[PDB]
Amino acid sequence: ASVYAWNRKRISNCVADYSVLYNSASFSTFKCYGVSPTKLNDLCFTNVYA
Amino acid sequence: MESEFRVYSSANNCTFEYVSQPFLNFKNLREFVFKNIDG
Ligand SMILES: *[C@@H]1O[C@H](CO)[C@@H](O)[C@H](O)[C@H]1NC(C)=O
Repeated sequence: ASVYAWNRKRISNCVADYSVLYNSASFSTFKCYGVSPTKLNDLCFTNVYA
Repeated sequence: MESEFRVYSSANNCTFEYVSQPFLNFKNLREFVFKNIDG
């Protein structure tokens, strides 16, 4: 989508494997604010907004 | 044939959706308990 009409996908009731994203070489920016990538694979969240 | 659904008019902000396997002279007795404890 365009930045004025950015797509929002609500992600709920599933298992989120963040190590697949972090260990990919295809991403140029993976800047996390408020949390570190190492403990993402441990912590649990109510909802994910993409 | 089931061809009439009139239970709602709108659905705006969804937080949770869950699709599951079907639970189901009078021949069947169905007991259910619904509880709301700590969310
Ligand atoms: C709930 O829906 C209304 C209109 O459908 C919207 O204005 C509001 O921002 C929504 N709130 C949340 C938390 O999604």
